[PDB]
Amino acid sequence: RTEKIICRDVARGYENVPIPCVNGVDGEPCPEDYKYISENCETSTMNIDRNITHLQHCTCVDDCSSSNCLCGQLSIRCWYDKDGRLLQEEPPLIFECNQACSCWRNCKNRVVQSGIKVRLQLYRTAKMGWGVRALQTIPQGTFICEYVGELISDAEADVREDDSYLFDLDNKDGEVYCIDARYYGNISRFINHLCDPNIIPVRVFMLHQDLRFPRIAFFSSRDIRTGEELGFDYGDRFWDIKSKYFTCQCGSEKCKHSAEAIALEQSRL
Amino acid sequence: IRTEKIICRDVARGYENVPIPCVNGVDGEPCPEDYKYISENCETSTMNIDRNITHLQHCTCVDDCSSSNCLCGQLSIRCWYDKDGRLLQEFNKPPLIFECNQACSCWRNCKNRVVQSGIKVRLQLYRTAKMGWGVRALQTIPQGTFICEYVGELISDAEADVREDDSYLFDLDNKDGEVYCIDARYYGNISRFINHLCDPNIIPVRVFMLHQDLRFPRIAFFSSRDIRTGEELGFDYGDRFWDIKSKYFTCQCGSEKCKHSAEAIALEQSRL
Ligand SMILES: CCCC[C@H](NC(=O)c1[nH]c2c(c1C)C(=O)CC(C)(C)C2)C(=O)Nc1ccccc1
Ligand SMILES: CCCC[C@H](NC(=O)c1[nH]c2c(c1C)C(=O)CC(C)(C)C2)C(=O)Nc1ccccc1
Ligand SMILES: Nc1ncnc2c1ncn2[C@@H]1O[C@H](C[C@@H](N)CC[C@H](N)C(=O)O)[C@@H](O)[C@H]1O
Ligand SMILES: Nc1ncnc2c1ncn2[C@@H]1O[C@H](C[C@@H](N)CC[C@H](N)C(=O)O)[C@@H](O)[C@H]1O
Ligand SMILES: [Cl-]
Ligand SMILES: [Zn+2]
Ligand SMILES: [Zn+2]
Ligand SMILES: [Zn+2]
Ligand SMILES: [Zn+2]
Ligand SMILES: [Zn+2]
Ligand SMILES: [Zn+2]
Ligand SMILES: [Zn+2]
Ligand SMILES: [Zn+2]
Repeated sequence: RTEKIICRDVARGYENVPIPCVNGVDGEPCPEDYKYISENCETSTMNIDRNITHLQHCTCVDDCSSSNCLCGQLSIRCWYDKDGRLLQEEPPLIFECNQACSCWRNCKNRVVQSGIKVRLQLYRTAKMGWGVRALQTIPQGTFICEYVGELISDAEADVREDDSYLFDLDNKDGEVYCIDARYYGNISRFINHLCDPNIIPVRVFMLHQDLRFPRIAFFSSRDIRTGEELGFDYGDRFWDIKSKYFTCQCGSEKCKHSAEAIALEQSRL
Repeated sequence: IRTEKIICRDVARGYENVPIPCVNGVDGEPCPEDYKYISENCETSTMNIDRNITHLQHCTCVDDCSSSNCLCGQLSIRCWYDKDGRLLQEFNKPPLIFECNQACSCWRNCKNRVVQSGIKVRLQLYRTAKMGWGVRALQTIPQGTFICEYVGELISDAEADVREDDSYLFDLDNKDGEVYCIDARYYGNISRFINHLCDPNIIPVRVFMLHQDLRFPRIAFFSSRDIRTGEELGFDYGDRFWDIKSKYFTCQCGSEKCKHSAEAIALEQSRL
């Protein structure tokens, strides 16, 4: 079977680079049951707090590479190196520089807000439907893409029927919100769960600091080779609900969510 | 004899598509720093802008949106872009632009994306002889070319009334309901330095892009004629401004048909 290119760019030119779609597995057409958006949307009143005087911000006159940058000090247990790659030492939290900072738009603390830089491809997997893979080598710590979708309350997320694209922001101070990528989403909605994952989600603040709405940035957790499928750990909560409908097909020797692994965890408990 | 110094390589700190340098060959005034440069409008208290994606009118085009079937063009009061991104000649020199948005089926590089694609001409902030800072062209700018947006702090009409300095206050002129302003005094972009000319060469146009909350048009400047390198950019601030301000200073634009100079004022006062 010939792997045919079925969309030159599922993002319709909204990302820094195209994201083409191919299918060398079956006859499934390019997915169109959703609306591709490159930034989060709302379908009810969220009214994100963008008040420029609510932004914590730095006074740096350099490129924000010094530990004196307030925005880097606000970042929790993570930092960017000279090449824009994320290092880590309570989940991490990135405060990037913003429009209130004295610094320039190309300072060293602007990785996620500068967008996709790696070449990605939407492709048909053997067993998991559509997936996303790298078309280049990707060093550990590189920004990949943002989890983009429809902002909704936890109460709204609880009542939605198709929860296969629901990302819980897990707010700890205030009410809990979610990103639902079912009806509106970007390339991240197609990233599958892997028990041997190679990317990690990290909460980030950029042009607003409304604590209801951290934005979700995926970074590679190791060097990724050309052609490798991207995947992250969806988490135990996801599988505790979805394993009633399907079990994990990642096929890894490390797999923790197969029928066999679930049965073995139930006997271990 | 004073020669020209470059005193800032980019007043926008890299936030625009191109740098906007500041020069002064007239006096010792330093690079203006009594404001915060922002490349897009801000709020200091919420305006509750309607950003619900389902409220957007949007098109179904999969070409470049150059056909008469594009709903977004049909909304626009076809004004109006040509294949080069310029306003048409017979464009009404009021106009309203509905650009394509994130709900449209077209690509981000369609023909109805001019203002949202940002500054493309080369501009310079420079010290004028008699009007403080001004903005001039560093290149030929054909008629109808997008120049820049009037960017600042979105405020209510009531808030605009209580503010001390109104020299950077732009009224959005909502003929319908609630009235809002863009105040570029504390937060603004390069447009806050564009002076009044009685022979203007740019015009403001109301535009909608990522939202269609009709209370909050964004203000886009387009050239109204071919502009040559070195010409100062200017629009007609309007009589409402001058009816108030002419008691405190008169127009220094130097036009042969200046309407707001001491000479013109003296003529109008004697006619009455
Ligand atoms: C589909 C997206 C991934 C599945 C989805 N995952 C998450 O929501 C999620 N939230 C967080 C993480 C993760 C993986 C983190 O790693 C850390 C954090 C601070 C960023 C918070 C999830 O559980 N859906 C879910 C839950 C219940 C029912 C149905 C679907
Ligand atoms: C300083 C910014 C330009 C001066 C300022 N101009 C405007 O507000 C303004 N509003 C509109 C226009 C203009 C020129 C239009 O051409 C058409 C429109 C639909 C875009 C609406 C204005 O009068 N300030 C003012 C008035 C009185 C006191 C203090 C300040
Ligand atoms: N490890 C996995 N094992 C089995 N199915 C998976 C796995 N990871 C993701 N999926 C499938 O993909 C859905 C999650 C989606 N966000 C991922 C994109 C999805 N593959 C698609 O074609 O749209 C899940 O509900 C599953 O149907
Ligand atoms: N035609 C003009 N004649 C005299 N003063 C002007 C004229 N146009 C603009 N100004 C001055 O500039 C102010 C408007 C500002 N938005 C323009 C930038 C201003 N020149 C500055 O240096 O900051 C007015 O309140 C005047 O002080
Ligand atoms: Cl320059
Ligand atoms: Zn800094
Ligand atoms: Zn910075
Ligand atoms: Zn900063
Ligand atoms: Zn697995
Ligand atoms: Zn169209
Ligand atoms: Zn459109
Ligand atoms: Zn379009
Ligand atoms: Zn004049």
